[PDB]
Amino acid sequence: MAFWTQLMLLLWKNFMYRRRQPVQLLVELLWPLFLFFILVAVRHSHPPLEHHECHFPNKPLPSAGTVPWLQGLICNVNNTCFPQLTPGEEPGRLSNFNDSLVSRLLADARTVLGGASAHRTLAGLGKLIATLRAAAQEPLHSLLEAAEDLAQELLALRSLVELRALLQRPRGTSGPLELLSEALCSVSPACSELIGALDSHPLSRLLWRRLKPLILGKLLFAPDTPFTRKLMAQVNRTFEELTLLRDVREVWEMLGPRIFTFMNDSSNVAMLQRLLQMFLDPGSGGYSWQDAHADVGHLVGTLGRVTECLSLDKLEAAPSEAALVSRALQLLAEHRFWAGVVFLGPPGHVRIKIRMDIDVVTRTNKIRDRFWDPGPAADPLTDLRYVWGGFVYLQDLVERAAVRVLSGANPRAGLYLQQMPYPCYVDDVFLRVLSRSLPLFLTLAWIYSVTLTVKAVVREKETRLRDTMRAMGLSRAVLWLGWFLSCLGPFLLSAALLVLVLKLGDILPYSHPGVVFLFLAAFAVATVTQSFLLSAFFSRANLAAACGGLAYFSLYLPYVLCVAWRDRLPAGGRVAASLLSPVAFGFGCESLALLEEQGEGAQWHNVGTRPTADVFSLAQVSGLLLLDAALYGLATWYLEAVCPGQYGIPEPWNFPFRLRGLSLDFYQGHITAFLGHNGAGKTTTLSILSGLFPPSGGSAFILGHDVRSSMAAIRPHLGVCPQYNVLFDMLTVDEHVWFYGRLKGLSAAVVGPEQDRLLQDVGLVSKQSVQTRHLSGGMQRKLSVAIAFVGGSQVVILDEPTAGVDPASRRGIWELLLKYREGRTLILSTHHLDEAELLGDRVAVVAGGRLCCCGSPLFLRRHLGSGYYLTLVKRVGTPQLLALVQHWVPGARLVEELPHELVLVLPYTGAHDGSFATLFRELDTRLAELRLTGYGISDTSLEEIFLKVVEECAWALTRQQLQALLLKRFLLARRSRRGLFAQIVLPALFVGLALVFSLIVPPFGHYPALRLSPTMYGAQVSFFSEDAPGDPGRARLLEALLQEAGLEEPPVQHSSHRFSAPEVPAEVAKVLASGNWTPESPSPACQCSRPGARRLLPDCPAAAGGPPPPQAVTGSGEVVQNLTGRNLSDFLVKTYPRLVRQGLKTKKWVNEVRYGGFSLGGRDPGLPSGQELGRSVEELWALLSPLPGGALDRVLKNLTAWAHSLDAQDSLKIWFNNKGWHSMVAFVNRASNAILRAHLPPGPARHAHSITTLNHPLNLTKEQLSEGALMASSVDVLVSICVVFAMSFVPASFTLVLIEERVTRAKHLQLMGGLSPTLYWLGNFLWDMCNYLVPACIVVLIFLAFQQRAYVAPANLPALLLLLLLYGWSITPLMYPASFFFSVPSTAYVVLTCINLFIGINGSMATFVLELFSDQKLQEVSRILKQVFLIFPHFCLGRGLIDMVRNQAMADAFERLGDRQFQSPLRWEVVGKNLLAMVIQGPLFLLFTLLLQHRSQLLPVLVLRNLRLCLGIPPGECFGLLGVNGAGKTSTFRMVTGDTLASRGEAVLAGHSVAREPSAAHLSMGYCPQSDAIFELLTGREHLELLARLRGVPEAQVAQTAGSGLARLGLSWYADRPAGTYSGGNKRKLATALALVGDPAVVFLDEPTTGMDPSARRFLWNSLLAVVREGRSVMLTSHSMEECEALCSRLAIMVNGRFRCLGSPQHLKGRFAAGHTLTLRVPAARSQPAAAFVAAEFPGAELREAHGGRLRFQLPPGGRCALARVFGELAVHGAEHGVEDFSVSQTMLEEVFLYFSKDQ
Ligand SMILES: CCCCCCCC/C=C\CCCCCCCC(=O)OC[C@H](COP(=O)(O)OC[C@H](N)C(=O)O)OC(=O)CCCCCCC/C=C\CCCCCCCC
Ligand SMILES: CCCCCCCC/C=C\CCCCCCCC(=O)OC[C@H](COP(=O)(O)OC[C@H](N)C(=O)O)OC(=O)CCCCCCC/C=C\CCCCCCCC
Repeated sequence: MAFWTQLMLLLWKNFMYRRRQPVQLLVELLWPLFLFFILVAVRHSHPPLEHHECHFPNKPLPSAGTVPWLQGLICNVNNTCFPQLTPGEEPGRLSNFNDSLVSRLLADARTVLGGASAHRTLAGLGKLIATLRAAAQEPLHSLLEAAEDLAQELLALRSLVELRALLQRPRGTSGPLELLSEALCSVSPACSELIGALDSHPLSRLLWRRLKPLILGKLLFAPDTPFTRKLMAQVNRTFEELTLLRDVREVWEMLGPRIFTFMNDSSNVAMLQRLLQMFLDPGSGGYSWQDAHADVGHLVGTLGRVTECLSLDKLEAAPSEAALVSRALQLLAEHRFWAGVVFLGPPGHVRIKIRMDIDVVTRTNKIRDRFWDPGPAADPLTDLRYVWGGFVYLQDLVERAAVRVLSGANPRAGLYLQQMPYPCYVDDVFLRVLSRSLPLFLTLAWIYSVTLTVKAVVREKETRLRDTMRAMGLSRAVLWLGWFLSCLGPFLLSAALLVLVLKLGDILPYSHPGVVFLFLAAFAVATVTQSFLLSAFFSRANLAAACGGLAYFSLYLPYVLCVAWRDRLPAGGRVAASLLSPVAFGFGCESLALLEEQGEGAQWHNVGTRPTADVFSLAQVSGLLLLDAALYGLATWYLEAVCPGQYGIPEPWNFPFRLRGLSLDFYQGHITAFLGHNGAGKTTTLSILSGLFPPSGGSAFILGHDVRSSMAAIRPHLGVCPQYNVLFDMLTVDEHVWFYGRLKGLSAAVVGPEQDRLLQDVGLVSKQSVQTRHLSGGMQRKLSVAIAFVGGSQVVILDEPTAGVDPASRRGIWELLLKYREGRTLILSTHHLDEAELLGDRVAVVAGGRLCCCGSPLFLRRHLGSGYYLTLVKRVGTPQLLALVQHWVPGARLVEELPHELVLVLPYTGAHDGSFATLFRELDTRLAELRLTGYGISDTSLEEIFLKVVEECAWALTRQQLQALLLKRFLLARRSRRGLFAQIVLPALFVGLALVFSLIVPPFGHYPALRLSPTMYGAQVSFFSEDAPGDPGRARLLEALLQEAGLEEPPVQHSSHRFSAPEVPAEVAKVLASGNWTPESPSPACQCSRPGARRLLPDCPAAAGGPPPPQAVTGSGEVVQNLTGRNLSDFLVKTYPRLVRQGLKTKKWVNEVRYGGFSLGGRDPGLPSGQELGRSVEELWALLSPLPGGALDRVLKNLTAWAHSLDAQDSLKIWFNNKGWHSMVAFVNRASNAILRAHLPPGPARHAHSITTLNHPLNLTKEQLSEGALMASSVDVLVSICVVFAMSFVPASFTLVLIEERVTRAKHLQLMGGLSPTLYWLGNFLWDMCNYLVPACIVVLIFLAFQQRAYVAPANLPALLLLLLLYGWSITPLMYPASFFFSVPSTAYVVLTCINLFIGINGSMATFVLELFSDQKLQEVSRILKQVFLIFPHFCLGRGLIDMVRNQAMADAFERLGDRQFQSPLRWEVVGKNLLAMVIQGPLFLLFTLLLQHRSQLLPVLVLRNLRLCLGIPPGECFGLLGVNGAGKTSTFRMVTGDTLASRGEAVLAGHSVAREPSAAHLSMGYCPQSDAIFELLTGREHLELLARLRGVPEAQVAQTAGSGLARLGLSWYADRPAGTYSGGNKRKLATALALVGDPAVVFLDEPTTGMDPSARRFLWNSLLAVVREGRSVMLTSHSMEECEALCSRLAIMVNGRFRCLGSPQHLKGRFAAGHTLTLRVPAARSQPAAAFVAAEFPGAELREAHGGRLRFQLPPGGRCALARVFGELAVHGAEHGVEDFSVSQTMLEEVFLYFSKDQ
């Protein structure tokens, strides 16, 4: 098994990283349970409320009468909404009050006092024409008969008992308004008395509270012409007839004493002998006197003082409308205003306009509501404002008067309003918005797992360790499938444990959790392969965490701005904005929440069917999410093939079409080195041999071991060791050998002893359970070279296997390699030549892309070496030494004449003659008198051969230095067109977007708009239903109503044909005509909300309400349905939820289709005889007419009028729909206009004249403008927050330049080597304001670019310009110290943006101290007075309130000057501008704090004495340093040199103390760090020149010294900006050498020693001696061997702070050494007898190396084991013992240094 064990290993790895971090795993599983245990608690504190079916009673308008109007004003003040239909919704019946006391009184009075007994009463009274008396047996007889017959008829015994009972009561707590409210309807000195009386009952004051404007307030009418007075006399005729209740008290008081004075004299004389002569009724006549006049006077004593509280006058003229507004606002604060009629226009058209208050008329900027509420919108206070405010009670007083004036012919048709019935429903505000708050709460709940998958995928690539698996045989199918199946772990487990929360905490009940899980487990396979695609762009694992969450939440906001404008969203633009995955979950979630409002959720059998018409099902959403996963991790398997990163080869425009060599021969037993050049030759050959790309780039084409193109054969034979430590962090040491063992062939049982063998051979068997985070940095590299040898490899390619390693571990690595070579082949390729000399074999070098030479280093020394050299160890005279050297062989030379030593150049042919022992036996006899203590031998070093064979194939002088900083910062600005100008464009873009976003919201206070009342809703349905057609008059009004609706006049063709039913469906017919119904019968029922099946509106079958009624269509688009003789409160209930169904998709601006309609019909069917009472009063008008109209006969006129005008009244119910806000008055207006064009004589279609009304509320006041304005003044707060955020943004781009430039070169070379901090640390500020000034102005002009804030004038922006100029002068010092305190590289950018956002949100909540409430003791004023002073220490926030208050003052002055008189502008005044200038004009103090950080240098010659280090280092002499570091060695030199602090003891810093003498401490010490001291982005020598010319130049030494640095550095021939590997530390050290032209001081420096090729290091280690040769100090740090051999002296090594050694390297090689090295080449069939010969001549001479004929021998000094004999006998006796060619040297002191490595 190959794939299915690579997958098990690659999936066990991800499980082991996911197990060792159990706060990653626990937090990412309890975080989506702190987001969905908030929704469970917001659900259980807003439960659904379910309401029954409301049927409402009717509200008659004053056209109906004055007793029905007052009954429907006082009684049904509440809109009770009965569940059974009221008696005023059924056809014919009109008034639902025929059991109250008033209506029974009028009924009995009309049926008795107009009855048939009054007929014979008037017949008896007609006999009195005789001359008897002017006020006889037979007229007395007839009158007695008739009156006695009528006596029992007035014993009506059913209402008058109740009236006498109600009037004669004790007082009680019955208020003077609650007294009438038992009689009307059953289930100002005179006003102020009852006003005090009414307070005892809250219902009484709640009825008076809005009855008060109608009976106190006044009414005003504007243009005051003859026409207007002629009209408003008719409106005053309504309040005139209410003062006929009062003059009957006048008639009663002039009649009452006349009756009462007929007592005790007339009762005996004047009536007793006239009445009592003749049973029951003569006994009733005398039993009547006591309670007759007293009770009717007690009745009229109350009735008549109600007229005394009504004003006599309510009308009052005006000159014009502009005086009406002023007089109105005068009267309104007097508490006496009803309304103001304003007539209008310049013929017959009338243009009435009612201007009311604004707490009293409904507001007029909308015709509907934004968010559909499923109520009936019938609440008596908050949305019937036309009814209790009194708009519609005044409308059809005025309309009826205009109808009566424009036409003549007093119409009579009373109007009754009637709201429509409404079905059973539920109100559930949580689930109406769940399509908007479920996507948000799961985009945030899975944003922590998306950042963990992007972090893991990118760190498997940043650490160069996806490369070391794909170069180990692994696929790219496997690597990506192991990330898919393992990042779908927690995603698919936290989407199976929040389905329980949804179904079980009732967020989505009635659903079935299978269908919800399988829709949340296709969103989770489309967000895994999105966090892969987001990680195909990045290469850093810490930027990726902070951009994965941001680009996962930035893909959701296209759903937020797509649910808002959902109405105008075409369905193609919704199946193509579902190609972002957090949006296709939006449109599936809005369709899973439309199936909850229909009772049954997402079950298995509706998961293919769309709920409403233009929505998705759930199967189309899951299909879109899988398509949207497929083509979305299909980009990754393309995008990483054409942009792999920056290590790796691209492969553009894919289709799926699909040891040896020419040059070398590596052998089967050697340890071949490969040291050529890090150029075009070396890294390509190991790449081709390691097979990562096919070969075409020059070098060679012979396939190496088996076959280059059959790589899977030799992939289990060779192992590579890369540069990087191939090592997983959180896997322990044993599991690495296990993992790379099982991945590379070997079965699961043969891998067993392999762990034992490796962990024994590397030296790690104790710590075989430590994670490899917890390993020292040279123990990892010695493990990571041991897992190249696993599985028995043979052709092991190593690749620099010692870089950056502590030298003890570097010898451990060499021991490991030297034992692992006997049966293998090693091709290690290093730079440092000590390895290739020491552990070398046949050494091959390449140069220029081709092979240069190869062979053993002895062979290369034979045919390329110069020859032997002799050095002398100890001015006597040079030519005597020349003669002594040229005594034997005259071809020699003495190359360097030094006073300390000499070095010769001898020919190696000179020793080939056997002339060695002659030389040194004479020198053994001559060194006694040459004044020299000894000699030593040397060969040509291997680096000489290497370089030589490479040669074949290859007061004003301080202010001109601002410019030195300025051009480096200027070129930083100029060259960074790829990572910058996000510091300029971003704030202008954000301030433009913020000002554009301040356009959607209209301002407040602009209620009063003209609003033509007629029907304005557009296309609509509106019915009608004629009740009784018997009379010709109301057959005209019907036609006029239709011609109002838009119906044409009926032509002579199809004359009885305008209406026609649609097609009834047949199933409807066979379900209707089988339950035996007629249009007055109930229809089939509809199903309400069962216990456990709640739903908004009921589920109605198709035959609910009946067949469709005979409709017709107009031309304006108004369906008009004939609905005559059907049950009209059964049709309107059962067809409501199917008219409004397209508005149940979005629930915003819902066009309900049917808004109202009419219902005609004559008077109430019931009690007859409207003309009998008039006949009775007309007959009883005889004999009683004293005053013809003198306040007595007017009673008789109005009583005859009240009788005669009773039977001929029409009706109109007006059904309205209150969710349209203006339907009440639209249809009252159409009714009045249609009554007008019916009494026109020529034809009802009269096109001359027409009533219109408007609705224009009255001018607002100061607390009415300002309160609504400050409530609306919140989008400008968002504008201000965006302004302060975007303008605080770009200094966080400024400080990035200082983040990686803290201390690294400028602070510790440019400011310390010559001590100039004074310019630099304020010149950063100067350059920041210099390059802030233009991104200030370029943000200033975005105000002007969009006409949304700027508005050109001196009053706005004379100082906001200066405000936006001083922001960056202020903000610059207070946010530098993220750089030079708590150094973090490019990671606290999130922190800096967050803290500026925290400043902005403190400024945001600063001014919002008030929302609705306030307290008593000036606490808000004290809090805003404290925030006035709170701007003192916070320069980022004080402005953030001044911009707010300045915008408010701007708009305040604009309003108060464009509405009222002229006030002073305050553009510069103290409360906004001068105090802010005084606050902000001190950032130099913060600049001094920032520079005082540098004056403390931080956030707030060598004598060592037991710090047993007995070290004396004198200045002026070079000193060496080797050994180990990191144990307290470099730190010890740091606390010597001042980087670190020591706690106890004493410290010497050049004889100067720190806290005692600051001047001597600053001036006398300069110490370069070891932290790769460079600013990486430069352009080369010219930075170095200009930092040199920061000191002492008359603008002319720049050229001289730049020419010197160009001439003396030959490494400047390359590009004007070099690459970075070519430049760097070598030019930096040459720059320091150039900087010491003015430095005669100690230059003890860390010398970082960047590991470059030795070609430039020849010039470096020559010129560092050649420049500093004056006798001053030279300091360098050695870590490899050749730089120790280049320039060293007496060297110090710390061994736990103890010295066990001391000496210069000549002293070290004299005392501590081990003699000489014999290098020898013999054939292997002769080598061990040659070793026997060596042991014969040298019994006991030590041998170190013996392999392949390569023999090395260690020769101790003393006797024959020393020099002077050995090469002589090897020339004599060793010549015939198989030796062909060999050389000797003194011991190269790596192995002498092995004792120094064994010291520790
Ligand atoms: C950086 C950009 C960020 C992008 C984010 C913006 C997009 C989405 C953000 C938030 C989601 C919601 C968006 C903000 C509000 C959404 C709309 C809103 O809620 O307005 C006020 C609502 C009134 O609306 P309705 O629900 O009555 O709607 C009428 C009708 N059904 C319809 O379909 O329209 O009254 C109420 O809130 C009910 C109060 C009493 C019961 C409350 C109970 C229910 C209320 C809330 C439920 C939990 C939501 C909590 C939200 C807090 C986080 C903001
Ligand atoms: C109002 C509600 C706001 C909700 C915001 C949710 C954010 C996280 C919520 C709670 C965190 C819980 C508190 C933190 C827990 C403390 C522990 C902690 O710091 O974790 C850091 C983790 C560590 O994982 P690693 O990356 O090191 O490796 C994990 C790897 N995959 C593996 O398992 O092998 O990496 C990270 O996540 C670093 C990023 C930090 C996470 C935030 C990353 C978010 C970054 C940017 C997006 C923020 C919000 C989006 C911007 C506007 C939204 C308003």
